[PDB]
Parts: sequence; C-alpha cells; structure tokens
Amino acid sequence: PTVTVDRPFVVLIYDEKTRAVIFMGRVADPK
Amino acid sequence: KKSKTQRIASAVNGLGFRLYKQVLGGAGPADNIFFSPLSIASALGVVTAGANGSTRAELDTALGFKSMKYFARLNGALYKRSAGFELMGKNVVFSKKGLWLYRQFTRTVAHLFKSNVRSVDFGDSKNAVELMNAYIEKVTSKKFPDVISDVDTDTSLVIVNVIYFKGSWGNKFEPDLTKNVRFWVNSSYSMMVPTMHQRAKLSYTQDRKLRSTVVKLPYEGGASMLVIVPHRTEDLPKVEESVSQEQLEEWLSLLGPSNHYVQLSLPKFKISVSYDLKAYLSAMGMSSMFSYGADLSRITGMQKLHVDKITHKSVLHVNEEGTEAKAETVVGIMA
Repeated sequence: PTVTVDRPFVVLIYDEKTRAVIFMGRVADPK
Repeated sequence: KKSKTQRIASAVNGLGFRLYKQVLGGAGPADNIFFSPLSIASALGVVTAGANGSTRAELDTALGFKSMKYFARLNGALYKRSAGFELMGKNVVFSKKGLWLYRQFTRTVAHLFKSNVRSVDFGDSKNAVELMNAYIEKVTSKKFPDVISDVDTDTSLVIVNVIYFKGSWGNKFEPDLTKNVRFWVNSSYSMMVPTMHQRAKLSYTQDRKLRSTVVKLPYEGGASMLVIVPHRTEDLPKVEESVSQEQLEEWLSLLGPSNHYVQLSLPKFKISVSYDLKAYLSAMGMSSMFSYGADLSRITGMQKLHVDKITHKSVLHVNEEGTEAKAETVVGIMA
C-alpha cells in the first residue's frame, strides 16, 4: 500500500469543516 | 453543502477553480501553479463594495451568494491560532491623501473586511512604498515585508489582502528518512529532489475515472492537504480539467478512513509563483472594472476610478514539520 509523489501533482490545502480551499495548485518542478 | 459558511466557501472555491482553469491556458506542463482563492476574493470584495452598475454586476456574478456578510463570518471561522496551526488574514486599504471617500464605503470595509483606511501621499512615491510596506509589516509580525514594489503618482487607492498559513503535519516526517530521489517532471526530464518518507495511517484512494492517486495529508487544526498524482503525467490535463467544487466533494467521498498504514514518499521544496490576473479575471467575466468606463462610484464621486492592476503572489514550503504558505493580492486603483 504505496503512495509515491514522484511526478507532477495537484495540491489543495483546505479546511475540513467548511471545505474551504485556501490554496490551490500544481507542483511540477520543486526547488 | 447545507450550511451558510459552506455555501460561501464553495462560491469562493468556485471562483478559485474557474481561475485555475484560466491559469492552465498559459502554463507549460513544467510550470508550478499556486494561488489562494480567499486572498483574491477578499481583495475583489473590497472592489465590489465600491462598485456600481455594470462593474458591480459582473463582480457579484463572479463572487456568488447580505452576500458579503457571510464572507466575513467564514473568515472569522477560518482564521485561528492553536497548537501546530495558524491561519491569519489581513486586508489593508490605502487611499490618496487628498481624496474624499464616501462613508458607506469606509464603514462597510471596516465591518466586513476589518480594514481601516490609511491615507498616503503617493506623489512622493519612494516614501509611499516604504510607508505602505512598513504598515503591512507592522500588522503581520514581519511575515510580509515588500508586498508593494511600485506605486504611480496618479494612484488613487491600493487594496491589499495577505494570508498566511502554517500547519504542522498530524504525522510529522522523520528527517533521517529524507534522501534524494528522481522526480519525473516528464517522460524524459528528471531531477534529484530531497524526498521525505514515512509509514503512517493516511486516507488514500485510486481515482479510476481520472487514472490518478489521491491522498489526504492531515494537518493539526482542522485542515489538510489533498495531493492528486496522475499515474501518467499526460493524464494531468484531464485531472486539472475536472477540478470543481463537485469534483472536490467527489474526491473527499472516495476517501475512506483507510487507516491501515501507508508508504508515503513526498518532495521537500519551496516554490513561489507570481501572476498578473487582469486577463484571467477578464475571461471570467470581470472585464468591466479595468475599463476607463468602469464604475467605482461608491468609493468616491471626486474622481472616476478604475482598476489599473491586480497582482497575486504566493509561496508554498513543504518540509518534515509541515507546510508554510503565504499569499498576497494587490489591487491598484487610478483615474
């Protein structure tokens, strides 16, 4: 049972109670 | 979903996703995308409060559904500080020193956005930038210096939202388990990225319909990061196409507790992104407020005002402790 974030991925930071999305994006090139 | 705060949160999310979709029109598949819908909605709420006519209308339709009264309730509910969690948001509105403002405008911005209006001599602009930045920094314990770079003499107002989040993982990663690993941007272009490692109980699921792995990384607070990885990095447009409020609810329903331990591998990185949003918001229907025939007549009658410029700048830092994220939206208003 394995999750490897080794490729481009979509990212969402959100509040659980309100389901409010605070930041949205896609990470394709770390630095 | 049913609750008052939840409806306005999905409106704002709705705005966010719609914006996401415009950003894709100008993003090579090696590009990072990162922005806060709240920050941008807050800055545009302030503009809405001064809009009238066609300008107000377009803006109301973009921001969805006393509409703005439950927006301040949401922000009150979200912005909180507790063990291993901080979410803080600040609006600030600067105004031209000579310029008379209507009181219904200044009071609705103080009541719904928590900003008192500070006046500024934008004519002396070197100092104007230092003064504005110094005020912003004072009010955000030095997390946000240099939010403003430049200001025109004929600038009449500048609206600012900032938002700062710092969340500790519920399951913190061990630094000892952090080695470089090939991150594949591509089928061909790889790179060595310090990659973190942990065995914890995380909710995950395969999205069969979108050929991609979904995982929920909780923070302390009531917050978490959702991470969606397409299996083939050529599936990424159909993933990024589907993003919506309904898709979000989908992904959250498909997530169980799923609390058997999982093997997670996640990059450690700091990325930052900038935008000029004029064209994106124009496509989304808010083209009016940038015209020389824009109506911002609820702000002042002394001058005919339009939105000159809207920037959005954001930063994402993931590490073993958690995630740190800043955003800053700036709106410049001229005649």
